[PDB]
Amino acid sequence: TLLALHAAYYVGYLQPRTFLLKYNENGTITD
Amino acid sequence: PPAYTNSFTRGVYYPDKVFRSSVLHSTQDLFLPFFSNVTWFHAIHDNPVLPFNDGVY
Amino acid sequence: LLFNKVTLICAQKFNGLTVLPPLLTDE
Amino acid sequence: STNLVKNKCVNFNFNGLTGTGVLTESNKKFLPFQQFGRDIADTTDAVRD
Ligand SMILES: *[C@@H]1O[C@H](CO)[C@@H](O)[C@H](O)[C@H]1NC(C)=O
Ligand SMILES: *[C@@H]1O[C@H](CO)[C@@H](O)[C@H](O)[C@H]1NC(C)=O
Repeated sequence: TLLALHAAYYVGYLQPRTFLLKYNENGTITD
Repeated sequence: PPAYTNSFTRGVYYPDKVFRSSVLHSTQDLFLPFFSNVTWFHAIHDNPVLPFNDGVY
Repeated sequence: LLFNKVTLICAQKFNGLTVLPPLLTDE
Repeated sequence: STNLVKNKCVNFNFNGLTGTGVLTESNKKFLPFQQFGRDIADTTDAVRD
């Protein structure tokens, strides 16, 4: 990465979990 | 002092580009855990270099 | 009340799983 | 690309999306990034041209 040093941001982790999605009428995930 | 915080229920994306209506569909893929900890990055000046690994939210 | 309770109707008719209508209609 | 017909049982192939059936008009508002459609039984139901 590159930074302009003479700033707050967050970073998570992804891995192969599983979800139970909930689609809506307009194809929108509500949960 | 790593200021970990509760990731809440964020990080959910559309797994696929197909429209679905009123369906509770299951899927397993590279995902962000719920109610987990996300590592905040400070603002000083320490210039860490991070691997990508399987996936990064 | 029964009909409004119980609720799929045609989602399982698109693959050849034809549903013969009852000889006796609902009415 | 071939011509477009409706209300006629036709073999159709939309960018690899195969299937044979009759194509009608529907009002199911797709999202701009949403391309195809399914149902509870994972049956191709609504398709964007
Ligand atoms: C879908 O979008 C329309 C706007 O065209 C809106 O009126 C409708 O409420 C939306 N559907 C839902 C379930 O919110
Ligand atoms: C997550 O961060 C909190 C600080 O808000 C801490 O109390 C907890 O032990 C951390 N959990 C893990 C698994 O790192």
